[PDB]
Amino acid sequence: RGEVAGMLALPNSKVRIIQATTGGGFGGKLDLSVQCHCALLTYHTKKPVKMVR
Amino acid sequence: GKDYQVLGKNKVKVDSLEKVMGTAKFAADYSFPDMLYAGVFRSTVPHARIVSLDLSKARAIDGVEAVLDYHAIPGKNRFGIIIKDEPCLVDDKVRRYGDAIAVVAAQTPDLVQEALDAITIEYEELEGIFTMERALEEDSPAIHGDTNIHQVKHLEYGDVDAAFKQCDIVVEDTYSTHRLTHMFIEPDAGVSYYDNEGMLTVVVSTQNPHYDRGEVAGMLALPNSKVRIIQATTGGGFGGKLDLSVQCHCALLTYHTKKPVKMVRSREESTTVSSKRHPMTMHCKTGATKDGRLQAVQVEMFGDTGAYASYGPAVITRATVHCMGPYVVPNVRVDAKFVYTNNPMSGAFRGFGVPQASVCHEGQMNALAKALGMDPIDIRILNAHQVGAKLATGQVLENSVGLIETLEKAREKAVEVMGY
Amino acid sequence: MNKITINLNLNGEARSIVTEPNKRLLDLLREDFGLTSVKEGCSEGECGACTVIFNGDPVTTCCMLAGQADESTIITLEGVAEDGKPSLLQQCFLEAGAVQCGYCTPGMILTAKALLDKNPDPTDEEITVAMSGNLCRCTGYIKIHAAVRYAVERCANAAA
Amino acid sequence: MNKITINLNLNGEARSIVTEPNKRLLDLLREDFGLTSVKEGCSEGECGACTVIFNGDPVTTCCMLAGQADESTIITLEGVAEDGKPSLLQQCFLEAGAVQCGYCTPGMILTAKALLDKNPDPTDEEITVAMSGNLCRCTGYIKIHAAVRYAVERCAN
Amino acid sequence: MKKRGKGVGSMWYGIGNTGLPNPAAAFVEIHGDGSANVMFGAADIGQGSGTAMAQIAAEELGLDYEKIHVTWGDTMVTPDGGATSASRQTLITGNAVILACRQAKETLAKTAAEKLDCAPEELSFRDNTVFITADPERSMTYGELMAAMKAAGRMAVGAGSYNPNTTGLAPENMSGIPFEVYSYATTIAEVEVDTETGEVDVLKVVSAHDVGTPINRSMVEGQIEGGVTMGQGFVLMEEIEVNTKNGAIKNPSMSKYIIPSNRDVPEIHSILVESEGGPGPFGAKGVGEPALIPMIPAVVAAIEDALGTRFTHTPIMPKDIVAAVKAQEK
Amino acid sequence: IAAEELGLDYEKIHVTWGDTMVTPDGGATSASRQTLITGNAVILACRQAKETLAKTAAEKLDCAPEELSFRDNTVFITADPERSMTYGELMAAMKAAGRMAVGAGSYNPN
Amino acid sequence: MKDFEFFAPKTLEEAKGLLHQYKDVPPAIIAGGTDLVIEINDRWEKPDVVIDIKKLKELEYIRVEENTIHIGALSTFTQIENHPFIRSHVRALYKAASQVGSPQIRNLGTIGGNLSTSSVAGDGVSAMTTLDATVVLESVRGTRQMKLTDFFDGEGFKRRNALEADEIMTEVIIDRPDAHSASAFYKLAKRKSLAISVIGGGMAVKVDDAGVCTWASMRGGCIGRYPLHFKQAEEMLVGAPLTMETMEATLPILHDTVYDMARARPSVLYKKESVQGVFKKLFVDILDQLE
Ligand SMILES: Cc1cc2nc3c(=O)[nH]c(=O)nc-3n(C[C@H](O)[C@H](O)[C@H](O)COP(=O)(O)OP(=O)(O)OC[C@H]3O[C@@H](n4cnc5c(N)ncnc54)[C@H](O)[C@@H]3O)c2cc1C
Ligand SMILES: Nc1ccn([C@@H]2O[C@H](COP(=O)(O)OP(=O)(O)OC[C@H]3Oc4nc5nc(N)nc(O)c5nc4C(S)=C3S)[C@@H](O)[C@H]2O)c(=O)n1
Ligand SMILES: Nc1ccn([C@@H]2O[C@H](COP(=O)(O)OP(=O)(O)OC[C@H]3Oc4nc5nc(N)nc(O)c5nc4C(S)=C3S)[C@@H](O)[C@H]2O)c(=O)n1
Ligand SMILES: O=C(O)c1cccnc1
Ligand SMILES: O=C(O)c1cccnc1
Ligand code: FES
Ligand code: FES
Ligand code: FES
Ligand code: FES
Ligand SMILES: [Ca+2]
Ligand SMILES: [Mg+2]
Ligand SMILES: [Mg+2]
Ligand SMILES: [Se]
Repeated sequence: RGEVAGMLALPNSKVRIIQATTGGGFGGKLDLSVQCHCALLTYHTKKPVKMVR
Repeated sequence: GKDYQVLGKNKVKVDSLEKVMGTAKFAADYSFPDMLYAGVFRSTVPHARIVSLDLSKARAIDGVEAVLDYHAIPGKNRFGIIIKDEPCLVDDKVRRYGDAIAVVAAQTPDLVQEALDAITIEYEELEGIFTMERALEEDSPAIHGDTNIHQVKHLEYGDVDAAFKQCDIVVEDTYSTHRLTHMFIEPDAGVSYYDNEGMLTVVVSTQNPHYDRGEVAGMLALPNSKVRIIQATTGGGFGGKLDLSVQCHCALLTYHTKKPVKMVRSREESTTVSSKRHPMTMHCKTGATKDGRLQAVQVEMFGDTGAYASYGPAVITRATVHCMGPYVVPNVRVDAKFVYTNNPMSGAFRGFGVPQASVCHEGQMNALAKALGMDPIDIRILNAHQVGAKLATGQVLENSVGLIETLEKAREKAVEVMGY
Repeated sequence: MNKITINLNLNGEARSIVTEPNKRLLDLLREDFGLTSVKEGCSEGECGACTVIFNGDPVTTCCMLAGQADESTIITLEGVAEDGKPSLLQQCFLEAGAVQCGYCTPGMILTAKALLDKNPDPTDEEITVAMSGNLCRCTGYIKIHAAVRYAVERCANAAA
Repeated sequence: MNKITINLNLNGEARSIVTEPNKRLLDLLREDFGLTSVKEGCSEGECGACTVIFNGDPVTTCCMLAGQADESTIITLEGVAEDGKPSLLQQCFLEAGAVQCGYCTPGMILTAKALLDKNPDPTDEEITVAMSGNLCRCTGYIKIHAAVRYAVERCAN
Repeated sequence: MKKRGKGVGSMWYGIGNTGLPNPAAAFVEIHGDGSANVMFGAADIGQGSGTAMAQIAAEELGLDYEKIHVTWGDTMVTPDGGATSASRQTLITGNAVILACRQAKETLAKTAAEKLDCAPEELSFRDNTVFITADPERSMTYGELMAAMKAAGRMAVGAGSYNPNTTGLAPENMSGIPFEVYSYATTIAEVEVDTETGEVDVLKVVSAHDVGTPINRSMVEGQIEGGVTMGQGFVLMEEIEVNTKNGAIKNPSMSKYIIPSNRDVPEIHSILVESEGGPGPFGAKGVGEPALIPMIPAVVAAIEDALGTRFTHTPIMPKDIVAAVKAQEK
Repeated sequence: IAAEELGLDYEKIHVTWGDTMVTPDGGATSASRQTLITGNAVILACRQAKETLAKTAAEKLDCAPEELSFRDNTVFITADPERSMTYGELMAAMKAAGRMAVGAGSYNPN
Repeated sequence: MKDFEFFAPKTLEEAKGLLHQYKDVPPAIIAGGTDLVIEINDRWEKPDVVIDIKKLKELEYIRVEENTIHIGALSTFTQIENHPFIRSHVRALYKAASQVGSPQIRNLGTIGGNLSTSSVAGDGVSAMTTLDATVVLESVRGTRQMKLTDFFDGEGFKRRNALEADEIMTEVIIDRPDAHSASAFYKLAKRKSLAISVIGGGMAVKVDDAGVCTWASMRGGCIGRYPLHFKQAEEMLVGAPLTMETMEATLPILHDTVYDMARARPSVLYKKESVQGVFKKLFVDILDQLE
């Protein structure tokens, strides 16, 4: 949340992160992955942006 | 007056953006995959037992998933905001026109209506009670229990019998108010479903989601933590959306079909089935001395609570506690009797009985002012409540009392804008 | 019953749909086009909550059959926003306190806009009559009317 | 490229759809039929997460072209539930602790079901090899196997 | 002919459920960047409770209104807020939010304290914990305070609940303490009655309401304007009719149950009156229902004044006006 | 943990997590910390909630010593030198007293 | 809603052809839909064939001639109230049109629809009756004209009026107000917008130089199945000058005929009184116009 809000210059309370059911992480999902890239695009297109690696 | 950082400021509402942009979703604006539509088969008679009910032909229509009566409820079948006298689906007997008897879930609104049209029923009609006079006659059938008397209150303060004898003026009149409907612009609507994680849920137009939850959980025999109620952006209530509307019928149809069930009421059904303001008749005798000071108030009132209690309890007591008006009256007596009738259900409507009470206490104050040739505002400032005044329930006002300021400011403004 | 083809300009774009004729325009907009901003408060033309701008005029979509939108230009609340942002009129409803429950709002905004697109500087009396087809149970109309008046003044204000 | 007509029996019902053939069976199920229980963990047939019962046999749907599902009988995890309730197998997976992150679970259950539908009383070894096509990074496979063994035993009665 | 008259109506209204427990709860969390979340069950049905709680939390926490996010009416993640009725939410849920914010402020105050001082310190106000208590100097920004909060492994979270202090009422005489606070109002209305057609036009209304202190002036005014209009309809237009044969309501539709249109509403001059000592948030009390009540008796009185007769029954329809007028003649 | 601390059935407990809008920050799920750190946060949140349950229950002769645990019922420090009380009777007394059981809690390794 | 075939002819000829083809169904014409769509939605009407005529822009017109005014059936009330001549010289129609429903209803609703519905409380109905309008009905069989009064009295495929199943009203005609003639309309109703008339009062007159009343029309919209014809009252005016006292002299007459002819109406006791307050206002209106 902090990172995304930072990227978009929005107060934390205005950015919602929902941790969906997660299929394992083991530490590999602590760093940012698609959060900022998706948000950045939704910010500019104002539409939902799905990113599946 | 206290330099607040943000308090008092005309800040744009946290929910106005969605409303002006058209993205805000009211219950009827929700749609889900595989969602079914629902309707209710309601009574067309006011008071009667059901001799027979045929749901077979409705069930046979291709496209109709379920047609249920009270037998489909796994938990309890008695609900109510205050008194549990309302069924989800009628079991023992119909008590009003529009009583919910059976529900239907189908693939389209047209199929639902088709299902309702195919249901047939036979009633054994009892006497429909529509007057409080007949309701009070003990030989009249009891809509609930053994009497049609729903609530009774008595407020006794000081001594009005002695007081009236010391008065220079006494005005006595019978007042009465009518039956009204909330008429919020958004008709009742809701949708229930099990979410991705199996959570039973109900998105609904309501004023009290937590209450709604307890009822649904009680119907489905589930713990409160396992029933989710989400209050959707609500298009007004004014008290008419406190009682259960579609929550249970939807949840029940979802419990059985396991699919999402959407129920949007036509304006007509919404009005026909939702609560109404209690019509009341108040007999009042108000006494005072020549200087216009109030000495005693005596009220004997009656209220028609309709087929079910709803806020009947809340209305009779609130009206009883305020019927002398916002004035210091050293002697007050109040008798109030609310009765059950087969008239539409009376419940909560902005004011909880005080609008009806004010018609009475203000009518009295104005007749006093006119007869004593006083200015209506002055006779009120004279008897107005102030910090320290003793209330008819024994309570003494300790703070936050600005009745005299409303009186003065109001008159000052009216002199200026309307020529008072 | 044979289906029909309805050609119209919806919220700025040319749309085309082949559908059953036995439905109201309200149903077409809400169900087939997903514009839930168009509300159904009464089903009989009284509340005005289902109002849309139709060929420049505010009309109650619950009183119309879907096929009647053929060859028409329609604007629903969704089509008022400017690049995902509140138009001036919309910003004014936000600030004037014209919004309580918000159910009559889509209709109020559309009716106001329909007027301003024809007459940029209406008299207060003209604003009232223009919006007399929209019922509100929360505001008492006072601030809704203020919002429109404020929009008219700020619009003129933009004389830079 | 012309759209093709596909007829199949999906989760107990006869379905039929006309669509472009340039896609995998996995895509068809996830996108066209909304069956998102069928996961895509590698895209190369290794993890098994995209396993579905294809004609009594489990298969990797990420290795099949949509058109190949024509005239077939397919069962995905959604088709296992009995009138909305967890089957015996599903119940065993629940109580055995065979579920951690749950991403591999759909495939596991489908492989175990395909097996049990042919061999009600399998050997622990037959169970192992039977599910060797599904990879899990959470459980170590221990408790998943236990759930299958668990189901078989309760199957006796 | 046309006759005008003016009438006054004053009212009293206890806030919260009558001599019964009826609490509400709330949750609060202040984020590391000086913004925050608030969770409360209280349903916002258009009156503005969600916005009120935000402004209250802002004032109490000393953060910007725009920095507060609010979630309500979801039984899965918001604590019971009781019913949104009895014009009780601003008072009960409002206080519940304040209490929630106070607990959360405990750590904030302790960390802020850690800079010479302790409790006595007016924390909160324009995004900064001011040492103020005798010296507004030695300030500290919320940005700086959260930095310290983090370095200390402290989080600003809180939970609160409130119940009005009341007593049950004795059944014999109804004695006791039903409400911990009451709202007051006085409305004066001017009308014009047509003696021959019975038409009643409401020209002007002045409505003054004692609200303790307003959380949002514009929202309070809307309540009043909506209430006055609902009152006008109560007396002159709205009336449900019942078929005593089958018990059905005869006029359930919008075309047959008449409520005021925008061309019916009169000139409305609202007056917000403040009173001190109130037990509510910053001394605020309810106005939701109070906004409607006084209008009703005022309109009635105004018609009596215009015609010179009494009307003790509502609604007062054209036929009732003509009957009264004809009854004054021969 | 919540069930043990509160003395309620695990099956009656519902939880929501990892949703920034309505769940408080629980730190990152790493360093095998969650059971420890969020586990204590929960207990502390439960205890605050128990403050009104205990106060309400205690209003039946006693105070701090009570033990709000085991099979849905608030017993007594010792056992029954003064009978126990069921959660059902407790919640009815909580309601009658106008009290709610809500709590917030946070923890940080020392 | 109920299934049905939907046609939208592009010319009057095609519409007539359709009406004729499906005349035995019978067909259900739809213009603005402000009456029909609701009748269908509430299931009061169950058509099998709907003929939308909104594309017939040719039926939307207001032609002011030397002695008559011809209004196309598809003319909306909005187009009617906005017409400068109507608004200036035919006050009865102006007031009625401007007070039908709301702007949304006025933007959709047509005079042909109003007259074809022939509602007891129809405001277009009341005004056009007061102005003694004539309607033109056409079909593949030709065309005919009839006084609105006879159109209402007659019974075609429906009892409400003389329309036949294959007919379409194409135009309404009223006499153009001469130098000294006047008309007035007053809508007695519960609210100032979206109100159903309780009494739709209409009055129109003609005078001859000397100021003598030559023609009189006084109608009580909503006080009868069709606007109540105050014949006796009109005859009292014809033959003498128009003054408040001469017009008020008819008041007891309006009272008596409302109570006689509206004998079975539910609110007769109130309307026999209020109809007097209504017409007094009409008297004022008429008089100020002539002066
Ligand atoms: C909210 C609301 C408020 C209303 N307020 C008023 C009011 O205040 N005063 C009042 O007078 N009415 C009122 N109406 C009724 C309606 O607006 C009028 O009757 C209107 O003029 C009807 O025109 P329309 O084109 O909509 O007709 P439609 O509904 O299309 O049809 C009217 C009927 O006549 C037939 N018809 C239509 N056009 C023709 C034609 N040219 N030839 C032959 N037959 C035809 C149709 O088949 C149908 O049976 C109200 C309606 C609504 C929904
Ligand atoms: N000191 C105060 C008091 C009130 N307010 C404003 O007025 C509202 C009403 O507050 P309050 O009197 O505390 O009442 P509630 O929040 O409990 O609201 C319920 C109340 O609200 C009323 N007004 C309504 N307004 C709308 N738009 N919709 C309803 O359904 C309404 N229903 C009615 C009825 S009935 C009731 S019981 C607050 O949200 C606030 O925006 C304020 O700013 N400052
Ligand atoms: N006294 C204890 C300790 C642990 N547990 C169980 O074991 C789990 C681990 O708890 P804990 O050690 O507190 O660790 P976290 O909950 O903080 O989990 C994170 C940790 O979890 C690990 N195991 C994983 N397991 C799964 N399924 N998926 C990952 O991504 C995993 N990633 C790793 C890595 S790396 C880390 S840092 C708990 O949820 C619990 O079910 C328990 O019952 N009692
Ligand atoms: O809900 C109640 O019981 C209630 C609400 C308001 C006033 N008195 C009682
Ligand atoms: O199943 C649950 O209890 C659950 C699932 C997702 C997020 N929170 C809770
Ligand atoms: S739903 Fe169309 S006007 Fe009310
Ligand atoms: S703001 Fe609620 S109906 Fe208008
Ligand atoms: S995605 Fe098919 S096996 Fe991995
Ligand atoms: S449980 Fe996580 S991969 Fe199998
Ligand atoms: Ca991450
Ligand atoms: Mg409710
Ligand atoms: Mg009742
Ligand atoms: Se209410």
